[PDB]
Amino acid sequence: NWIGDENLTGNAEAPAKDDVVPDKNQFRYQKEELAAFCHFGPNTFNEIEWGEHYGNQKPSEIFTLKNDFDAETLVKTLKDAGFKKLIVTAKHHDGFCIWDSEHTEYDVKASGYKNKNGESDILAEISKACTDQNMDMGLYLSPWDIHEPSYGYKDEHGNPTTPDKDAKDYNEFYNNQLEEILGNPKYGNDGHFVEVWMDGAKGSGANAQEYDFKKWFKTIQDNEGKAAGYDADCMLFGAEAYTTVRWIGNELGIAGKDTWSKSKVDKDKNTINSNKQGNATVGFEDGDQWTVPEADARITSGWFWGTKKNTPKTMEELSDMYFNSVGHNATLLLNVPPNNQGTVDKAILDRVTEFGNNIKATFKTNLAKAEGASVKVSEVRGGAKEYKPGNMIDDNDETYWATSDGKKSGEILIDLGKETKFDVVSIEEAIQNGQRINNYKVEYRNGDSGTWTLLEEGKTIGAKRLCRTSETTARQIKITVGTCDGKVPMISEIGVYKSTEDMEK
Ligand SMILES: C[C@@H]1O[C@H](O)[C@@H](O)[C@H](O)[C@@H]1O
Ligand SMILES: [Ca+2]
Ligand SMILES: [Ca+2]
Ligand SMILES: [Mg+2]
Ligand SMILES: [Mg+2]
Ligand SMILES: [Mg+2]
Ligand SMILES: [Mg+2]
Repeated sequence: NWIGDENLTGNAEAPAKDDVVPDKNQFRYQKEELAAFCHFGPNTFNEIEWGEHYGNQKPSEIFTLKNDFDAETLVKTLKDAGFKKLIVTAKHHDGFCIWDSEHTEYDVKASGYKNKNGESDILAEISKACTDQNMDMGLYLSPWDIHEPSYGYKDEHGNPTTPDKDAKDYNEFYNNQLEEILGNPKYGNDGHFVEVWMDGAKGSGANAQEYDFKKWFKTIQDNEGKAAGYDADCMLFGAEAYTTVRWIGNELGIAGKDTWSKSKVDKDKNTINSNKQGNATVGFEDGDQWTVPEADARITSGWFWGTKKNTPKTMEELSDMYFNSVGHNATLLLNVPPNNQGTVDKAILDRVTEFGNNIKATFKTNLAKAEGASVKVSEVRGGAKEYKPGNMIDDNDETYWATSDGKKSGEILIDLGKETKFDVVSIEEAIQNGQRINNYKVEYRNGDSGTWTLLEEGKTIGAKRLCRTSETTARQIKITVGTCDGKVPMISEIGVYKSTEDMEK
C-alpha cells in the first residue's frame, strides 16, 4: 500500500534530534562534498615531498618563483568544477612561509618574489581570488617546523636543554602566526577561514615539542569562530579531542563502506578514537562527537608538483575516488598543485575541468523525477504534508520524509515509469538532525510486481550514500532504511542516475 503526496492533512511534531549533530560549518562542509588542497612552496622548486635538507639556504635560493602567481586561473577552474573550498599550505614542514610574516625572515617576502604590484604574499594572492569568486578557504600550518629556531627545547645559544630552560617557546611563534593570518582581513574568503589543518605528521628523528593546543584553538576561534561572531566554530583537523574534521585514515580518497560522521573523544586526556577498520576511520554509531570524514588525495603522484610527478590521475581513478568518498559519507579533499611557474599545468587543469564536467553530467537528470515517474513510501509521519515523499526530490536539504513515532523503518518505492537504464542510486539522510540510520537495502525489478533483485545492502546513509553498479535496466527501485528502537529515519533527498561513460564502474 504505497503512499504519495496527495491528501496529506495530518499533523505531527518533528522527530527528536539525535544528541550528537553537526554544527553549521560541519553540515555545510558535508553538503559541499568537494574541497581542494593547494600544496605550494619551496618543495615545488626542488623535486621533493618533505623539504628536510634545505639547511641554511636563503629564501631566494629555495623559493625561486619569477612569474606572478596565477591565483585567478586556479580558483576559477576549481570553482567551475564544483569545489567549494581551497585549503592552502601557508607553511609546510620545511618552515617556509608563503605569506609576508613579521615573525620570521624565512618567507616569501625575503625570497625576492614580487607580483605585478611589487607585493610578496602568495596567501594574500590566493585569498583575493577566493574572495572574488566566493570560494571558502582552509589554512594548513605545519606544527612540525624544521627551520624555526624556537622549535624544540634550546638555550639562548641553541644547545638542547629541558622544557623549563627553553629560551624561545615555539607555542608562542605558532600562535603569533595564527593571529597574524587569521586576524588580518586580507587572508581568507573575506577574512574568514572555515577549517584549520594542524596535521601531526613528523619526522621520526625530529626533536620533542609539546603543543599548546588550547592556546591555538582559542586564537583560532577568537578570529574565525563563535567568539568572532560566526555561526559556528572554525573546523579543526589534527586537533586530537578537539578534532571536528577527521582524517579518513588513508591518502587514496577511500572511505569505508559504512562510514559514521562521529568519533569518541576524551577531552580530559585529549584523545580521540575514530574507529580504524582496515585502512579507514569508519567512526561509531554511538560516537559522542561529530567529526566530518575527510578523504585527502593527490591528483598527481605527489602533494607537490615536480617534473617526475605532473601526470594527473585518470577519470577512472578519480571516479573511483568520488564514489568511494562522497558516495560513502565522506568529503573529498583533492590536491591540485601549482608548478614552478606559479600556474597549473594545462593537463592538470584540464583533468580537473573534465572531472567536474563528468560529475555535473552524471547527476544532471534525476530519473526519479522524469515524466511518468513517481516516489511513494510505505508510511508518512502522521499523514502530514510536512513529511511527504515529495520532500525527497525537491532539491531542498531542509525538507525530508520520515515515518511516525514507533516505526523505526520505512520503504521508498521509486517507479521510473518505464523500463529504464541506470547505474547510480543516491540517498541522503537529514544529518542536520543526526546520523542514525543503521541498515539500508536497495532493490529493483522489471515491471510492477514479482520478486526484487538486490542491488546493495549496508548500514549507513549519512550525508550521502551512492550505490554504483553496472548498467542496469528496471522499472521500479525499492529503498529500505531503518534505525534503532525509539527513533525514525529522515531522508532529505534521493535520486536515480545513469553516469557518463567515464564515470561508469
Ligand atoms: C597533506 C599531507 O599532510 C601531512 O602532514 C604531510 O606530511 C604531507 O606532506 C602532506 O602535506
Ligand atoms: Ca623552543
Ligand atoms: Ca528535501
Ligand atoms: Mg546537495
Ligand atoms: Mg598573481
Ligand atoms: Mg618575514
Ligand atoms: Mg580572519
